[PDB]
Amino acid sequence: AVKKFKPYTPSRRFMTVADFSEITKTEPEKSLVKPLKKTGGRNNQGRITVRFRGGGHKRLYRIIDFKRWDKVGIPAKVAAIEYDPNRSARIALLHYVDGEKRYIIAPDGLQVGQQVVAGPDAPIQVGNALPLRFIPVGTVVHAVELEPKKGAKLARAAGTSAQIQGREGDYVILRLPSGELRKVHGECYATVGAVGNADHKNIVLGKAGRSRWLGRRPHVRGAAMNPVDHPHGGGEGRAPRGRPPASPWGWQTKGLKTRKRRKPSSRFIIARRKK
Amino acid sequence: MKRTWQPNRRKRAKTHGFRARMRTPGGRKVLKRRRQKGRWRLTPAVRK
RNA sequence: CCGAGGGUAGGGCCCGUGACUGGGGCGAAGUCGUAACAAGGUAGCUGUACCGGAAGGUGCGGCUGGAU
RNA sequence: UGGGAGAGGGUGGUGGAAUUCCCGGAGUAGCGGUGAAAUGCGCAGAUACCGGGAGGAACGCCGAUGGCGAAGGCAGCCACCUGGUCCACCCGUGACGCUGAGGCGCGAAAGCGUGGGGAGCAAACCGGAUUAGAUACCCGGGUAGUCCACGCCCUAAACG
RNA sequence: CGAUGUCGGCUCGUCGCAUCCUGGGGCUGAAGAAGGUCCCAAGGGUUGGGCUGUUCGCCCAUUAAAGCGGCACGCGAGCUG
RNA sequence: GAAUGCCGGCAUGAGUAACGAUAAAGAGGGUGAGAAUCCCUCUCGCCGUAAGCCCAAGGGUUCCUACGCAAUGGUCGUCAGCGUAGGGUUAGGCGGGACCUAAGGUGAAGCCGAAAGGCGUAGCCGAAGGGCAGCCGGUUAAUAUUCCGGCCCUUCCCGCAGGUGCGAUGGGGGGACGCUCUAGGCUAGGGGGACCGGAGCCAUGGACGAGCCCGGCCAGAAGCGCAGGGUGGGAGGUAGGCAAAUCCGCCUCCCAACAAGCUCUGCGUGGUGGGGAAGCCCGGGUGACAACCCCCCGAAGCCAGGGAGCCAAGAAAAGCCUCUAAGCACAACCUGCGGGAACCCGUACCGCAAACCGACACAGGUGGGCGGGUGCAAGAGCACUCAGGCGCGCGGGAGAACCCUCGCCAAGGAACUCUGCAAGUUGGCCCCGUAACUUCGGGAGAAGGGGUGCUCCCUGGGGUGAUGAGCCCCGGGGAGCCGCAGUGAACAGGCUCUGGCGACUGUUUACCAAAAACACAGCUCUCUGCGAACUCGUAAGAGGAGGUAUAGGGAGCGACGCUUGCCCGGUGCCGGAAGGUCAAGGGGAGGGGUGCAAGCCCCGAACCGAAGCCCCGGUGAACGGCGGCCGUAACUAUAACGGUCCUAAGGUAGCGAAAUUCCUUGUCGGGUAAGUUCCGACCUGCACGAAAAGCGUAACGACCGGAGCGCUGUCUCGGCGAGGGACCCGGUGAAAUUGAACUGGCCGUGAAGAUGCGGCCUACCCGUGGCAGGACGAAAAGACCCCGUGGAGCUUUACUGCAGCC
RNA sequence: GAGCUAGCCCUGGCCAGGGUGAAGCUGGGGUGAGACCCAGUGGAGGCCCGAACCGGUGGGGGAUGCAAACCCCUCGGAUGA
Ligand SMILES: CS[C@H]1O[C@H]([C@H](NC(=O)[C@H]2NC[C@@H]3C[C@H](CC(C)C)CCO[C@H]32)[C@H](C)Cl)[C@H](O)[C@H](O)[C@H]1O
Ligand SMILES: [Mg+2]
Ligand SMILES: [Mg+2]
Ligand SMILES: [Mg+2]
Ligand SMILES: [Mg+2]
Ligand SMILES: [Mg+2]
Ligand SMILES: [Mg+2]
Ligand SMILES: [Mg+2]
Ligand SMILES: [Mg+2]
Ligand SMILES: [Mg+2]
Ligand SMILES: [Mg+2]
Ligand SMILES: [Mg+2]
Ligand SMILES: [Mg+2]
Ligand SMILES: [Mg+2]
Ligand SMILES: [Mg+2]
Ligand SMILES: [Mg+2]
Ligand SMILES: [Mg+2]
Ligand SMILES: [Mg+2]
Ligand SMILES: [Mg+2]
Ligand SMILES: [Mg+2]
Ligand SMILES: [Mg+2]
Ligand SMILES: [Mg+2]
Ligand SMILES: [Mg+2]
Ligand SMILES: [Mg+2]
Ligand SMILES: [Mg+2]
Ligand SMILES: [Mg+2]
Ligand SMILES: [Mg+2]
Ligand SMILES: [Mg+2]
Ligand SMILES: [Mg+2]
Ligand SMILES: [Mg+2]
Ligand SMILES: [Mg+2]
Ligand SMILES: [Mg+2]
Ligand SMILES: [Mg+2]
Ligand SMILES: [Mg+2]
Ligand SMILES: [Mg+2]
Ligand SMILES: [Mg+2]
Ligand SMILES: [Mg+2]
Ligand SMILES: [Mg+2]
Ligand SMILES: [Mg+2]
Ligand SMILES: [Mg+2]
Ligand SMILES: [Mg+2]
Ligand SMILES: [Mg+2]
Ligand SMILES: [Mg+2]
Ligand SMILES: [Mg+2]
Ligand SMILES: [Mg+2]
Ligand SMILES: [Mg+2]
Ligand SMILES: [Mg+2]
Ligand SMILES: [Mg+2]
Ligand SMILES: [Mg+2]
Ligand SMILES: [Mg+2]
Ligand SMILES: [Mg+2]
Ligand SMILES: [Mg+2]
Ligand SMILES: [Mg+2]
Ligand SMILES: [Mg+2]
Ligand SMILES: [Mg+2]
Ligand SMILES: [Mg+2]
Ligand SMILES: [Mg+2]
Ligand SMILES: [Mg+2]
Ligand SMILES: [Mg+2]
Ligand SMILES: [Mg+2]
Ligand SMILES: [Mg+2]
Ligand SMILES: [Mg+2]
Ligand SMILES: [Mg+2]
Ligand SMILES: [Mg+2]
Ligand SMILES: [Mg+2]
Ligand SMILES: [Mg+2]
Ligand SMILES: [Mg+2]
Ligand SMILES: [Mg+2]
Ligand SMILES: [Mg+2]
Ligand SMILES: [Mg+2]
Ligand SMILES: [Mg+2]
Ligand SMILES: [Mg+2]
Ligand SMILES: [Mg+2]
Ligand SMILES: [Mg+2]
Ligand SMILES: [Mg+2]
Ligand SMILES: [Mg+2]
Ligand SMILES: [Mg+2]
Ligand SMILES: [Mg+2]
Ligand SMILES: [Mg+2]
Ligand SMILES: [Mg+2]
Ligand SMILES: [Mg+2]
Ligand SMILES: [Mg+2]
Ligand SMILES: [Mg+2]
Ligand SMILES: [Mg+2]
Ligand SMILES: [Mg+2]
Ligand SMILES: [Mg+2]
Ligand SMILES: [Mg+2]
Ligand SMILES: [Mg+2]
Ligand SMILES: [Mg+2]
Ligand SMILES: [Mg+2]
Ligand SMILES: [Mg+2]
Ligand SMILES: [Mg+2]
Ligand SMILES: [Mg+2]
Ligand SMILES: [Mg+2]
Ligand SMILES: [Mg+2]
Ligand SMILES: [Mg+2]
Ligand SMILES: [Mg+2]
Ligand SMILES: [Mg+2]
Ligand SMILES: [Mg+2]
Ligand SMILES: [Mg+2]
Ligand SMILES: [Mg+2]
Ligand SMILES: [Mg+2]
Ligand SMILES: [Mg+2]
Ligand SMILES: [Mg+2]
Ligand SMILES: [Mg+2]
Ligand SMILES: [Mg+2]
Ligand SMILES: [Mg+2]
Ligand SMILES: [Mg+2]
Ligand SMILES: [Mg+2]
Ligand SMILES: [Mg+2]
Ligand SMILES: [Mg+2]
Ligand SMILES: [Mg+2]
Ligand SMILES: [Mg+2]
Ligand SMILES: [Mg+2]
Ligand SMILES: [Mg+2]
Ligand SMILES: [Mg+2]
Ligand SMILES: [Mg+2]
Ligand SMILES: [Mg+2]
Ligand SMILES: [Mg+2]
Ligand SMILES: [Mg+2]
Ligand SMILES: [Mg+2]
Ligand SMILES: [Mg+2]
Ligand SMILES: [Mg+2]
Ligand SMILES: [Mg+2]
Ligand SMILES: [Mg+2]
Ligand SMILES: [Mg+2]
Ligand SMILES: [Mg+2]
Ligand SMILES: [Mg+2]
Ligand SMILES: [Mg+2]
Ligand SMILES: [Mg+2]
Ligand SMILES: [Mg+2]
Ligand SMILES: [Mg+2]
Ligand SMILES: [Mg+2]
Ligand SMILES: [Mg+2]
Ligand SMILES: [Mg+2]
Ligand SMILES: [Mg+2]
Ligand SMILES: [Mg+2]
Ligand SMILES: [Mg+2]
Ligand SMILES: [Mg+2]
Ligand SMILES: [Mg+2]
Ligand SMILES: [Mg+2]
Ligand SMILES: [Mg+2]
Ligand SMILES: [Mg+2]
Ligand SMILES: [Mg+2]
Ligand SMILES: [Mg+2]
Ligand SMILES: [Mg+2]
Ligand SMILES: [Mg+2]
Ligand SMILES: [Mg+2]
Ligand SMILES: [Mg+2]
Ligand SMILES: [Mg+2]
Ligand SMILES: [Mg+2]
Ligand SMILES: [Mg+2]
Ligand SMILES: [Mg+2]
Ligand SMILES: [Mg+2]
Ligand SMILES: [Mg+2]
Ligand SMILES: [Mg+2]
Ligand SMILES: [Mg+2]
Ligand SMILES: [Mg+2]
Ligand SMILES: [Mg+2]
Ligand SMILES: [Mg+2]
Ligand SMILES: [Mg+2]
Ligand SMILES: [Mg+2]
Ligand SMILES: [Mg+2]
Ligand SMILES: [Mg+2]
Ligand SMILES: [Mg+2]
Ligand SMILES: [Mg+2]
Ligand SMILES: [Mg+2]
Ligand SMILES: [Mg+2]
Ligand SMILES: [Mg+2]
Ligand SMILES: [Mg+2]
Ligand SMILES: [Mg+2]
Ligand SMILES: [Mg+2]
Ligand SMILES: [Mg+2]
Ligand SMILES: [Mg+2]
Ligand SMILES: [Mg+2]
Ligand SMILES: [Mg+2]
Ligand SMILES: [Mg+2]
Ligand SMILES: [Mg+2]
Ligand SMILES: [Mg+2]
Ligand SMILES: [Mg+2]
Ligand SMILES: [Mg+2]
Ligand SMILES: [Mg+2]
Ligand SMILES: [Mg+2]
Ligand SMILES: [Mg+2]
Ligand SMILES: [Mg+2]
Ligand SMILES: [Mg+2]
Ligand SMILES: [Mg+2]
Ligand SMILES: [Mg+2]
Ligand SMILES: [Mg+2]
Ligand SMILES: [Mg+2]
Ligand SMILES: [Mg+2]
Ligand SMILES: [Mg+2]
Ligand SMILES: [Mg+2]
Ligand SMILES: [Mg+2]
Ligand SMILES: [Mg+2]
Ligand SMILES: [Mg+2]
Ligand SMILES: [Mg+2]
Ligand SMILES: [Mg+2]
Ligand SMILES: [Mg+2]
Ligand SMILES: [Mg+2]
Ligand SMILES: [Mg+2]
Ligand SMILES: [Mg+2]
Ligand SMILES: [Mg+2]
Ligand SMILES: [Mg+2]
Ligand SMILES: [Mg+2]
Ligand SMILES: [Mg+2]
Ligand SMILES: [Mg+2]
Ligand SMILES: [Mg+2]
Ligand SMILES: [Mg+2]
Ligand SMILES: [Mg+2]
Ligand SMILES: [Mg+2]
Ligand SMILES: [Mg+2]
Ligand SMILES: [Mg+2]
Ligand SMILES: [Mg+2]
Ligand SMILES: [Mg+2]
Ligand SMILES: [Mg+2]
Ligand SMILES: [Mg+2]
Ligand SMILES: [Mg+2]
Ligand SMILES: [Mg+2]
Ligand SMILES: [Mg+2]
Ligand SMILES: [Mg+2]
Ligand SMILES: [Mg+2]
Ligand SMILES: [Mg+2]
Ligand SMILES: [Mg+2]
Ligand SMILES: [Mg+2]
Ligand SMILES: [Mg+2]
Ligand SMILES: [Mg+2]
Ligand SMILES: [Mg+2]
Ligand SMILES: [Mg+2]
Ligand SMILES: [Mg+2]
Ligand SMILES: [Mg+2]
Ligand SMILES: [Mg+2]
Ligand SMILES: [Mg+2]
Ligand SMILES: [Mg+2]
Ligand SMILES: [Mg+2]
Ligand SMILES: [Mg+2]
Ligand SMILES: [Mg+2]
Ligand SMILES: [Mg+2]
Ligand SMILES: [Mg+2]
Ligand SMILES: [Mg+2]
Ligand SMILES: [Mg+2]
Ligand SMILES: [Mg+2]
Ligand SMILES: [Mg+2]
Ligand SMILES: [Mg+2]
Ligand SMILES: [Mg+2]
Ligand SMILES: [Mg+2]
Ligand SMILES: [Mg+2]
Ligand SMILES: [Mg+2]
Ligand SMILES: [Mg+2]
Ligand SMILES: [Mg+2]
Ligand SMILES: [Mg+2]
Ligand SMILES: [Mg+2]
Ligand SMILES: [Mg+2]
Ligand SMILES: [Mg+2]
Ligand SMILES: [Mg+2]
Ligand SMILES: [Mg+2]
């Protein structure tokens, strides 16, 4: 439940911060971090290839277990729930009875001291990981592989979930967080439950400095630039677009579809996204 | 006010130095040119 | 020392007045439509919401103080 | 103490009918709608029919002139949690009562905020008719909203 | 056009006279006082302020009067800007 | 002889400007051919969170000493960062390397690219980060944590002893981490002493004093004391840590728990080794057997990997410890002692500057540490001062205009002016008190006022210590004294009312614009199912992201409040297995050339044939657009109402002479004696209007308007005074400019504005201080304007290509 | 050519002093239980004043400059984008 501040500065008036209620442990597992190499948005040529990036807080990467079929049948206790600056979800620490320790992303409802397990035999219970074909239809799942053994690709951001709708041969029908209906191979893994920290969408950054902390440098409007710079650049005074609204590189940016035509995964999308 | 020449012995040697010139086609042409002209110094002096 | 009161500053209440503006009351024979009283020709009334020259209309819910 | 009836309330779950949509099959020259029509839809294969899928909302018969609640109001079925109430016995306390300015809480619909949801319905709105006009009544569309959670609003022909 | 800096102000003047005032006159529909109109006259004088960048103009309070023009629409190797 | 020609030489301006911070000088004595300028002394002034000291970078002998003065030095020069010569930089412990990794760079494997080359895992390189053993004093003209003295320490090799399953590039532990706030105890540093040591001093009216002045330490091994940091012990199981593992991880049992034990660090003490003032006497010597103690204040430094809170969630690797594998257990490693061994580079000097960056000995620029004392509430602020360092490398006079910087001003008080521009005013702290409005924070230092020094007396609490004295820190009550005046000097808000714009703190045109511009939280549309979209790249490969629709790209709008209407005919985008059109290809009715012929060769209709476009729909917080004429009410005027033409549809709410209104200073009201501006209204809005958002909005603003109070040299209207210049004398000595000049006024004339022509007038020859009317004065081959079939940026439904995509 | 300047990456460092006084916590009141109220504690913030530091608002000087952007007065930020 997001926390408000009293308006004792102009920015505190609107700032909201996460309650951090579910966090039980406040420093990371030293065996499961590595340095996160900040890019600033620059590629191996040194060129900015994603604008308006840099200057955010320092972070360590928490190694996340996106397979779990690594360790079928080996149960695990929920040691803690920790903060991860690298994603929107929270992460949960697992002390396997194996003695091995791993992080997974924390679904909604998971409690410290509960057990989790992964496998075709697993109980349909929040925190468990099964191949899609064994989860009952109608179940809300997250951290879904897209192809067998390639790692959880879908429904990982805070609050998201995919819902199983039906089965067709070797394939199950998922409704993704976007609302698209897709066929995912029944051997792909998924974790029962939805991702936690749903209140994440209700955070009000509150002032410009907050975006800077996150690595988000100021975004400048095409309309504000010059014709050398952008289709919307120039004009005496302010100016409407005066042409179909366009990106810095000239392509149209209000409706123009961009998914590749003959993409082979088209055979497996059933219905494009909603709303 | 701050002017444009802010000497830096490491900066000088790593940018204009003999080994930088040799690692690159443009750099070796530089050395070949200054040799052909008979320059006493093929590369800027930096005390290191 | 206190002290009528005089002065500087700042508030509170009341009265009168003000370009213009808001509706209200009233005024023998103005203009527009016809909402209500008969099932008043779409039963009416109603809180609310939205809309419309105007009465009003419509939605949601409610009342019978509704007719057959 | 022992009993009873009930859509009293809150939470979670879940069942079938129907409408809309989508996919398949079968099929053809209209369907729809009205006072009569037109807009609309349909040979780019609609309507009517059969199988499949998704989703929302509301609960047919029972049902009553019935039941419950202080009022607003409450209706598929299941479980849990909880209120009020009636009766029998005549067992306990011994007038401990009535009302109640202020206060506090509840309070149909509409409306408002933040998320979600959205089948049907439908203010506004658009179109077709009607008409002198028709910012209406009738028709084809249609956005809020109607639904859920939390928080506001506190009104009524809140009536017996 | 191998540059003759451009509006207004300020400062500093100087000149013209088709004279705003002061001096001298004729005519009057000049009783007096006060005016009108024309003639002579450039010696001197010709205020302070509100508004606007303003020049100009309008206004306030006065005044004998609150003149109008030229000097590269006088004057930026004098200032302002 | 001309090219604003080119190279050089030399003139003019001119003995002119200037001689580089207004911190400041004077005298005596030396030296020398020569002295304001060098050396010495006395006096004066200037810096002192520096203008003092210590590192780093950069510079590269500039350091020290002798001998010099042609040039360099803005004058002088005997001097010097200058010329000549000699001398000077000493390390196992300080810095870097023989150690480690970070970004990045490089790169066996591998990938890609016409060539050149581009990528790339490991690995390697890469430091001001991690890691690692030296402190104090003495010495030289010049180096010192380096030499020397004292006391400590590290690593390598070999040996002796005791101990142990020894053994690694492998496993594991550790290293290892943010921001704000902060405890305890110390140390650095500082203040005081009636106590301790000291050469002396008694002045000019007083003082021989519990008098003045000066000083009262630094380093130190083991132990020990104080304060801290780090750390559970044992057993059983074990499938995880890419082999193994007694280690680590996970599970269970027992015992210990704010402790203790063990270990590590700081501080104190500590054998011992050092230092040691003023003053006086020529850096030295004495003082001196110097003394070296007590109390107080006290860090931001130390104990440290301490504690708490918070969200934006805070390097790696080695050293180190532990575990084992090959191995080897005559070894090997561990602990203690002993001897031996211990390389390369830097080290001078400048270092907020005359030695570095600015062409200069250039008022500019340059990162880290130390930065004393007193008073002012604090402080690194301010004034004065210590240590230390300077008086800024031209001076001497004069006492004009004028200029700069500064002080004061009768009466008035914004009348100045585009504008209160500028300058006054106000000014710290304590107390009393404080409005509309508001998002309840604020607005607020609102406004406005009172207090402020010194002396005596009484007294409350706190720290240290002991509970007391002393010292030190916050206060309270009473009585008095002096002055024009008590934050007595210096540092230190003028205030209010009311509009426009932008919510806000931020950002910007380096060097004419700081704003209303950009950004900004927030809102909406749209793309993207992950080998994502998108971006860079020929590609490989990267970014996106080790992210996954509560996410990421693109666009506009821009806190918040109340809202955001109507038009899909045109352009865009989205949907549409029909129809039309449509390229290469298929197909081959049917012609043609040639050959004696089989054949060879050429053209070719119908028909099939993608995307695109046509066509059918949807779509506005997509590009965009949102009417005209005529008539009508019982006074008039005006039209709720009607007629008709047109459109895709005719502008809704809200707002309006506006950052928009032409006519315009519209009209009316307010404010003023007077108001083209301002504020409030009206609405015939030339030419507002709803995310190029509409209307508001508390708070905010070096933004732009209007008014008032305060107070002023802004002004009426100017006066006087100060210093730095201007002026004069001695020294040094530029510049742009320049056809040559023996270079006057008027009225004319002239290519139309004449020193230079005509006529006339005026005028002895040459300077110096001043002023700017002319020389169409200087500067810059007009930047406005045109011209050139000149150029370049930018745009699009101009033309034609190309990338990219289909 | 990024030793100037712009952005980002890695690793270090710096920000005197004073003021305001959020959440939370404690206690007290309150209630059926709550909300909530008071006091204390606490020490938040693109909070306030002001040096270092970073700037460059207005004016004046300078204009063959001390300087090819400087000097004086004044003024903005100063725990943060
Ligand atoms: C800045 S002064 C600087 O430039 C000056 C130059 N003037 C001129 O060129 C004038 N020529 C006529 C033109 C007319 C216009 C008429 C107007 C209506 C446009 C006015 C402008 O100029 C004048 C700039 C353009 Cl004023 C002089 O060269 C001066 O010698 C030098 O010092
Ligand atoms: Mg808040
Ligand atoms: Mg609040
Ligand atoms: Mg949480
Ligand atoms: Mg690690
Ligand atoms: Mg990366
Ligand atoms: Mg790279
Ligand atoms: Mg490269
Ligand atoms: Mg991008
Ligand atoms: Mg970027
Ligand atoms: Mg994320
Ligand atoms: Mg997280
Ligand atoms: Mg699949
Ligand atoms: Mg969000
Ligand atoms: Mg971040
Ligand atoms: Mg953003
Ligand atoms: Mg922007
Ligand atoms: Mg622009
Ligand atoms: Mg622009
Ligand atoms: Mg460009
Ligand atoms: Mg272009
Ligand atoms: Mg363009
Ligand atoms: Mg444009
Ligand atoms: Mg523009
Ligand atoms: Mg523009
Ligand atoms: Mg425009
Ligand atoms: Mg627009
Ligand atoms: Mg346009
Ligand atoms: Mg475009
Ligand atoms: Mg594209
Ligand atoms: Mg989709
Ligand atoms: Mg600079
Ligand atoms: Mg530099
Ligand atoms: Mg260097
Ligand atoms: Mg270096
Ligand atoms: Mg370098
Ligand atoms: Mg290089
Ligand atoms: Mg090199
Ligand atoms: Mg080559
Ligand atoms: Mg050379
Ligand atoms: Mg040679
Ligand atoms: Mg070279
Ligand atoms: Mg009196
Ligand atoms: Mg009539
Ligand atoms: Mg009716
Ligand atoms: Mg009727
Ligand atoms: Mg009726
Ligand atoms: Mg009717
Ligand atoms: Mg209607
Ligand atoms: Mg048809
Ligand atoms: Mg057909
Ligand atoms: Mg649905
Ligand atoms: Mg009884
Ligand atoms: Mg209600
Ligand atoms: Mg119609
Ligand atoms: Mg009709
Ligand atoms: Mg009733
Ligand atoms: Mg010209
Ligand atoms: Mg010329
Ligand atoms: Mg004047
Ligand atoms: Mg007369
Ligand atoms: Mg008369
Ligand atoms: Mg008379
Ligand atoms: Mg005269
Ligand atoms: Mg005027
Ligand atoms: Mg004029
Ligand atoms: Mg005028
Ligand atoms: Mg008169
Ligand atoms: Mg004139
Ligand atoms: Mg003339
Ligand atoms: Mg003229
Ligand atoms: Mg004219
Ligand atoms: Mg002029
Ligand atoms: Mg000028
Ligand atoms: Mg002028
Ligand atoms: Mg001139
Ligand atoms: Mg002149
Ligand atoms: Mg010739
Ligand atoms: Mg020349
Ligand atoms: Mg030439
Ligand atoms: Mg020549
Ligand atoms: Mg030449
Ligand atoms: Mg020459
Ligand atoms: Mg020669
Ligand atoms: Mg010469
Ligand atoms: Mg000469
Ligand atoms: Mg001269
Ligand atoms: Mg000069
Ligand atoms: Mg000079
Ligand atoms: Mg100075
Ligand atoms: Mg001074
Ligand atoms: Mg003297
Ligand atoms: Mg002297
Ligand atoms: Mg001398
Ligand atoms: Mg001499
Ligand atoms: Mg001197
Ligand atoms: Mg001397
Ligand atoms: Mg000091
Ligand atoms: Mg040099
Ligand atoms: Mg010499
Ligand atoms: Mg000489
Ligand atoms: Mg000589
Ligand atoms: Mg010289
Ligand atoms: Mg010089
Ligand atoms: Mg001599
Ligand atoms: Mg030396
Ligand atoms: Mg040594
Ligand atoms: Mg070696
Ligand atoms: Mg190569
Ligand atoms: Mg390297
Ligand atoms: Mg290092
Ligand atoms: Mg070392
Ligand atoms: Mg030591
Ligand atoms: Mg010697
Ligand atoms: Mg051992
Ligand atoms: Mg071992
Ligand atoms: Mg750690
Ligand atoms: Mg870490
Ligand atoms: Mg580190
Ligand atoms: Mg933080
Ligand atoms: Mg010490
Ligand atoms: Mg002290
Ligand atoms: Mg094992
Ligand atoms: Mg340490
Ligand atoms: Mg002795
Ligand atoms: Mg510090
Ligand atoms: Mg520490
Ligand atoms: Mg690494
Ligand atoms: Mg073996
Ligand atoms: Mg053996
Ligand atoms: Mg060697
Ligand atoms: Mg040395
Ligand atoms: Mg400096
Ligand atoms: Mg320094
Ligand atoms: Mg020096
Ligand atoms: Mg240069
Ligand atoms: Mg000098
Ligand atoms: Mg200098
Ligand atoms: Mg001291
Ligand atoms: Mg103070
Ligand atoms: Mg001096
Ligand atoms: Mg100085
Ligand atoms: Mg003189
Ligand atoms: Mg001065
Ligand atoms: Mg004074
Ligand atoms: Mg005066
Ligand atoms: Mg006044
Ligand atoms: Mg006054
Ligand atoms: Mg004024
Ligand atoms: Mg003003
Ligand atoms: Mg102005
Ligand atoms: Mg003052
Ligand atoms: Mg003051
Ligand atoms: Mg004061
Ligand atoms: Mg008020
Ligand atoms: Mg108030
Ligand atoms: Mg006010
Ligand atoms: Mg207000
Ligand atoms: Mg308030
Ligand atoms: Mg005050
Ligand atoms: Mg106050
Ligand atoms: Mg007092
Ligand atoms: Mg006194
Ligand atoms: Mg007195
Ligand atoms: Mg102040
Ligand atoms: Mg702003
Ligand atoms: Mg702005
Ligand atoms: Mg605005
Ligand atoms: Mg706003
Ligand atoms: Mg904003
Ligand atoms: Mg700020
Ligand atoms: Mg510029
Ligand atoms: Mg600029
Ligand atoms: Mg520039
Ligand atoms: Mg500004
Ligand atoms: Mg900007
Ligand atoms: Mg903003
Ligand atoms: Mg918004
Ligand atoms: Mg949205
Ligand atoms: Mg590209
Ligand atoms: Mg990555
Ligand atoms: Mg913006
Ligand atoms: Mg409001
Ligand atoms: Mg349209
Ligand atoms: Mg359309
Ligand atoms: Mg369209
Ligand atoms: Mg082809
Ligand atoms: Mg086609
Ligand atoms: Mg348009
Ligand atoms: Mg159009
Ligand atoms: Mg509306
Ligand atoms: Mg108007
Ligand atoms: Mg307006
Ligand atoms: Mg307009
Ligand atoms: Mg106007
Ligand atoms: Mg006008
Ligand atoms: Mg007017
Ligand atoms: Mg008036
Ligand atoms: Mg009008
Ligand atoms: Mg606009
Ligand atoms: Mg406002
Ligand atoms: Mg406001
Ligand atoms: Mg501002
Ligand atoms: Mg501003
Ligand atoms: Mg005023
Ligand atoms: Mg004056
Ligand atoms: Mg003077
Ligand atoms: Mg003389
Ligand atoms: Mg001379
Ligand atoms: Mg000379
Ligand atoms: Mg001649
Ligand atoms: Mg001559
Ligand atoms: Mg002459
Ligand atoms: Mg003459
Ligand atoms: Mg002429
Ligand atoms: Mg002439
Ligand atoms: Mg002449
Ligand atoms: Mg002649
Ligand atoms: Mg002649
Ligand atoms: Mg002549
Ligand atoms: Mg003549
Ligand atoms: Mg004459
Ligand atoms: Mg002279
Ligand atoms: Mg002169
Ligand atoms: Mg002149
Ligand atoms: Mg002059
Ligand atoms: Mg002239
Ligand atoms: Mg000329
Ligand atoms: Mg001239
Ligand atoms: Mg001239
Ligand atoms: Mg020039
Ligand atoms: Mg030329
Ligand atoms: Mg030209
Ligand atoms: Mg030119
Ligand atoms: Mg131009
Ligand atoms: Mg022209
Ligand atoms: Mg042409
Ligand atoms: Mg031509
Ligand atoms: Mg051309
Ligand atoms: Mg071109
Ligand atoms: Mg290069
Ligand atoms: Mg650099
Ligand atoms: Mg600071
Ligand atoms: Mg600090
Ligand atoms: Mg407090
Ligand atoms: Mg707390
Ligand atoms: Mg601040
Ligand atoms: Mg303050
Ligand atoms: Mg600056
Ligand atoms: Mg300035
Ligand atoms: Mg000023
Ligand atoms: Mg300049
Ligand atoms: Mg300056
Ligand atoms: Mg200043
Ligand atoms: Mg400040
Ligand atoms: Mg500060």
